[PDB]
Amino acid sequence: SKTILVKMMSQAGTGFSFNTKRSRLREKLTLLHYDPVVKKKVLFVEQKKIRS
Amino acid sequence: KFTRSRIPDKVFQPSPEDHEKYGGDPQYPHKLHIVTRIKSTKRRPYWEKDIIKMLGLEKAHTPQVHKNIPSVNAKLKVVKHLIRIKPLKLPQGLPTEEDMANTCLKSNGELVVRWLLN
Amino acid sequence: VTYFSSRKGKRKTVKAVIYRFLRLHSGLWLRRKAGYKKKLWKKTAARKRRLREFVFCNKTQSKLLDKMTTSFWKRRNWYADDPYQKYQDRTNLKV
Amino acid sequence: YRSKPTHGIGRYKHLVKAQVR
Amino acid sequence: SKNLGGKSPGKRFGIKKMEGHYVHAGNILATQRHFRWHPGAHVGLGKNKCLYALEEGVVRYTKEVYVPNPSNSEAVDLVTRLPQGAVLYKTFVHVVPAKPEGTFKLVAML
Amino acid sequence: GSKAVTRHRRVMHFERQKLMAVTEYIPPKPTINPRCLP
Amino acid sequence: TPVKAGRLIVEMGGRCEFKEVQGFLDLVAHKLPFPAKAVSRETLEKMRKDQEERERNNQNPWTFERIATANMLGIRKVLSPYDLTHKGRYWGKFYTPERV
Amino acid sequence: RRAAPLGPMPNEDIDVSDLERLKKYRSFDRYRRRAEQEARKPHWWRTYREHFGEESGPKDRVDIGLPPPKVSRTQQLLERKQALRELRANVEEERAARLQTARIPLEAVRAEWERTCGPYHKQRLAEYCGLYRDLFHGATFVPRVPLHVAYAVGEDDLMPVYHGNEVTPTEAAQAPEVTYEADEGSLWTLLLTNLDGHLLEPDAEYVHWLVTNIPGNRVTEGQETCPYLPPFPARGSGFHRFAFLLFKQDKRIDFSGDTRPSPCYQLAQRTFHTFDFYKKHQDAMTPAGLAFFQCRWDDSVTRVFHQLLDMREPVFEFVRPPPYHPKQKRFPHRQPLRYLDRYRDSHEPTYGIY
RNA sequence: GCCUAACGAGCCUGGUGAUAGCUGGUUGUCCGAGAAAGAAUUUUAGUUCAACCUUAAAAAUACCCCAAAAACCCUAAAUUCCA
RNA sequence: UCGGAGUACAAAAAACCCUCCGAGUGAUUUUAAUCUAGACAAACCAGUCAAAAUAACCAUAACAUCACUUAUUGAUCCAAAAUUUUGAUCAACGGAACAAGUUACCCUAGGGAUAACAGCGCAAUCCUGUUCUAGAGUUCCUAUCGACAAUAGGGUUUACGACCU
Ligand SMILES: Nc1nc2c(ncn2[C@@H]2O[C@H](COP(=O)(O)O)[C@@H](O)[C@H]2O)c(=O)[nH]1
Ligand SMILES: Nc1nc2c(ncn2[C@@H]2O[C@H](COP(=O)(O)O)[C@@H](O)[C@H]2O)c(=O)[nH]1
Ligand SMILES: [Mg+2]
Ligand SMILES: [Mg+2]
Ligand SMILES: [Mg+2]
Ligand SMILES: [Mg+2]
Ligand SMILES: [Mg+2]
Ligand SMILES: [Mg+2]
Ligand SMILES: [Mg+2]
Ligand SMILES: [Mg+2]
Ligand SMILES: [Mg+2]
Ligand SMILES: [Mg+2]
Ligand SMILES: [Mg+2]
Ligand SMILES: [Mg+2]
Ligand SMILES: [Mg+2]
Ligand SMILES: [Mg+2]
Ligand SMILES: [Mg+2]
Ligand SMILES: [Mg+2]
Ligand SMILES: [Mg+2]
Ligand SMILES: [Mg+2]
Ligand SMILES: [Mg+2]
Ligand SMILES: [Mg+2]
Ligand SMILES: [Mg+2]
Ligand SMILES: [Mg+2]
Ligand SMILES: [Mg+2]
Ligand SMILES: [Mg+2]
Ligand SMILES: [Mg+2]
Ligand SMILES: [Mg+2]
Ligand SMILES: [Mg+2]
Ligand SMILES: [Mg+2]
Ligand SMILES: [Mg+2]
Ligand SMILES: [Mg+2]
Repeated sequence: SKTILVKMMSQAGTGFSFNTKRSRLREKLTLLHYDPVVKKKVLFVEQKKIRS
Repeated sequence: KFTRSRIPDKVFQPSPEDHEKYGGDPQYPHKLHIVTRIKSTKRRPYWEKDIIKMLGLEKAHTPQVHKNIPSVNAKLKVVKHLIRIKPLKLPQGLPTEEDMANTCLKSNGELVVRWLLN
Repeated sequence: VTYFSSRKGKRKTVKAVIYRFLRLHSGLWLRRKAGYKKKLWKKTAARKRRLREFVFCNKTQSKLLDKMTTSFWKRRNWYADDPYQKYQDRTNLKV
Repeated sequence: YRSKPTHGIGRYKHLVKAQVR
Repeated sequence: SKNLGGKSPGKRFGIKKMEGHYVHAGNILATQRHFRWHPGAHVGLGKNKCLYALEEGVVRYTKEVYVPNPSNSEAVDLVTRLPQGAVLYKTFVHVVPAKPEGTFKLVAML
Repeated sequence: GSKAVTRHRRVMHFERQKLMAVTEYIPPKPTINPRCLP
Repeated sequence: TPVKAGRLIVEMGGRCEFKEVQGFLDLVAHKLPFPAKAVSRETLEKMRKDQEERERNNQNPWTFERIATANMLGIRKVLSPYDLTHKGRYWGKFYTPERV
Repeated sequence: RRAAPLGPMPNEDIDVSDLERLKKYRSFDRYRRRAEQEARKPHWWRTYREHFGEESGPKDRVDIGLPPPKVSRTQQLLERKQALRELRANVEEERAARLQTARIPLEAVRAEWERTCGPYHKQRLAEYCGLYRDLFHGATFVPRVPLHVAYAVGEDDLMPVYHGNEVTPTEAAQAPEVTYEADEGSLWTLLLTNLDGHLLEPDAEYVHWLVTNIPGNRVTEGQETCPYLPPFPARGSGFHRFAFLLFKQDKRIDFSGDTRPSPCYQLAQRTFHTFDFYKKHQDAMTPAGLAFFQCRWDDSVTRVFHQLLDMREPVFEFVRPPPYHPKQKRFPHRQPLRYLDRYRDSHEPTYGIY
């Protein structure tokens, strides 16, 4: 059961990325996070894969 | 492990015969202790050493006068195996200001007020 | 540390101390917490904040760094818009 | 505390048990 | 040999402020691994079961009845299995505030 | 260093030996033996 | 099987007298590791009462129990925390019944 | 070491053995009732109430008041059971109860409450608000006779003054109307006292309206010892208490030391002590009525201070103690850079010699 | 093996006052106080901190410490904190 | 290297090539912010809590939860991304950027701080006696032995310890 480390970039326009752990057998992850630049709940999508 | 010792309360409950045995008043306790360190503090724990130091009993065979209050009685109980305790007796009353320089403490415990007058 | 240089005969300073430390003129030394850029995805927000915060040094480390550095780094600096100019001095120290 | 008179005030496992001829 | 890993430093899980100690706000009264002392008045509970004073005052320790949260299934089951005359008791740590909340001071006559 | 429980009687300190010697039991002794007393 | 001083090992009864039972139990008592005796109810009561009488009519004022509990002469330094309970009658695995 | 308990243990009565045959509660709320009943008992160990001020626990309060009315217990019970039976005999009431559509005569219920058990609730509310502790400091009285006080804030607008109500000084600028049932053979005195608001003496109180020798209910006919003064709470310290004390007296009390002049606009002259007043006139008057309201500063208090009292309006504020900081260290180990800002006098740059 | 009486690699000179956590030595009198080890470490033949200790200087509380207080199945000597 | 229980019985700490369990993470969504009093622990480095105040959700919570929850982890430097982060069975786990075997051909500085011989302590092992008799001895314990057990002594063997060299 190997996981993956993925960097998510905000879709609120401002450049803000955070790293989160995800299962390898999952699809592209998309969640709701907090963006300090705009201070609002913003949809985040998986942009890069960094660590296994 | 070797630690301090708690003395049970029944140890310090005198028997009616003890008053006559040790020459004490069954009604009125004495007012002042005469304490004289006999044994050394060597080969004794540091707490006993410190109690001896704070009681003013650093030098052996030198009597020291103390109160008969429980606050000092606790320390005297702690180091009771290294000291001799007697009651201070005053046949002629407390020394007055004109008799301070002519007093003495006998080995039997009475503090005489006029010692070798003239 | 080179106590006596071979060219000038002066006392030298190690550059690592000045590269990773800052000395206020009051004698205090300021440093960054170790590991503040390592594995941030693995650490709690409170731990990350604690790592991000600046910290001081105790007397032994301060004296060690003073021994390693020279007198040029203990001088009084009046920089233009210095962030630490307010912290350069110590106030209300009752010792 | 063991030496205090109030020791064992919080005991409750003797009131509930949780572990025919 | 066969036994490994038995070495680990103690976590200093114990009591920090005793009864009668004058504490300030935020002082850690006691840290623990399991619930040994429960917080009471003006004593907050951290995420690691530690107890910290919320107001400046004097620390006290009391024995009091224990009414658990009704959402706590385990404690509710224990309570419902208790006999008729049984009441749970726990050791609670309290902070008795010393300073008043504030003072009314004259500023100006208008 | 010997254990608290041994097989060789684990000889005591001299102070303890003196304590036991002092605290040895002393049976009562009548003033006059009663065997061929009246 | 750990065995302490003052414990019974084998218990017998029936329609018999103590003399024969004592006679053939003294061999077992001797062959046991610790010292042992073939006692009866009457003999056990007699020895316990004799011990109590000795302890009550002991003549000298100084006793191990009194000295240990009062910490006279600082003897707790050479004594043991279990000596306050043993009262000087038990020393390691050995028990001396004549020590009051 | 062990210590014997200093009294009975909590769970030492029930038998540990044979728990199956021992009855158990299965209800969390039932356990809650049991636990709250146990928590109020005077246990021999350290408890929460002892440390957090149960107010010396039980206190034998001295009762200075009218005896309770004498009623026949048997007759009252018979009439109450008869009324309950005649109500339950109805079927429309049953239908309303089952359909959950039934209203209540709130005004009626308040009337009987004030008639039969209102005085005790009012007395306990006075205890909670601390009127007795500051008026007599050792005595409590039950307001046996209702006392209805009302201000007139318009032509058809009336502000009632219940026990513990909040009344604006603008609404309370005018003198109020007071009503209480009384026969035409008794004398009464009414006192309006400002408990909190004395600028100088913390333990003293102000007078606002003292009327004495009231014949029955007609208060306007009775002579007024102290002219009415509208409430003047300070701007900073808010929510002062004003208490209406009603005393029933047998004799016609006449005095000259408590009389106030016609203007009566001096705070030095308007200094009062209800304890001293009742000590002076304790033989005749007995307190029987109570009506107290809370009052905070508004836009009319400044006018009262300026025009009437002829002074400058004082302004207070609720200040807080400065934050506590430990002794400053020469070398603060592992402390943030903002450590030096906790002991800074001012956020200004001082150049000592430059 | 032998290479000028010592060769697992000659001898001399220079680097060279090589370097040694290793051994040995370390030169007048008197006086004051005075220490037996917790953590790291290719580290346990050593160093660097802490705790002790010395020399000066500021202060004010320092040890002894009765109650009361410190957990839940049973548990001793006794501990912590305190007038 | 990290954690739990006992050793270490009641504040904290506490060792052994001591006795047992475990970790080098999974599952799920509530994707869990900033700033700052005061504290725990601690040689240092690190680890932990946390009131008040701030922007978004009920206008009444946000400490992510569970698997004994405690351990599920790695410092600088240096390399890479898009400027925000990531990278070590660096597991010898405070980690040297990258290095084996053999020497009886051996050398040097030391160590009785540490082995082989001897001595020394102990007597596991060995050797001597006695106590106890069930059994052999045809019957009969003790003519000769004598199992299961008890107790006392010697310091011949091997081992144990590492006190003098
Ligand atoms: N580490 C340490 N060594 C000591 C201490 N006291 C004496 N020594 C050492 O013991 C030797 C002298 O023994 P003494 O004369 O003290 O009996 C010297 O080697 C000395 O350094 C001490 O307190 N700590
Ligand atoms: N993987 C890794 N290598 C590092 C790090 N720091 C220094 N290095 C060194 O950088 C070099 C990387 O070479 P590589 O192993 O990629 O061929 C190695 O000598 C390694 O020890 C680090 O943080 N991670
Ligand atoms: Mg452990
Ligand atoms: Mg450890
Ligand atoms: Mg030993
Ligand atoms: Mg035997
Ligand atoms: Mg009735
Ligand atoms: Mg040659
Ligand atoms: Mg050299
Ligand atoms: Mg070395
Ligand atoms: Mg000297
Ligand atoms: Mg040092
Ligand atoms: Mg105490
Ligand atoms: Mg103190
Ligand atoms: Mg601390
Ligand atoms: Mg908050
Ligand atoms: Mg290593
Ligand atoms: Mg290491
Ligand atoms: Mg470590
Ligand atoms: Mg060969
Ligand atoms: Mg050699
Ligand atoms: Mg050694
Ligand atoms: Mg050999
Ligand atoms: Mg030899
Ligand atoms: Mg040998
Ligand atoms: Mg030899
Ligand atoms: Mg051996
Ligand atoms: Mg032998
Ligand atoms: Mg035969
Ligand atoms: Mg030999
Ligand atoms: Mg050796
Ligand atoms: Mg050794």
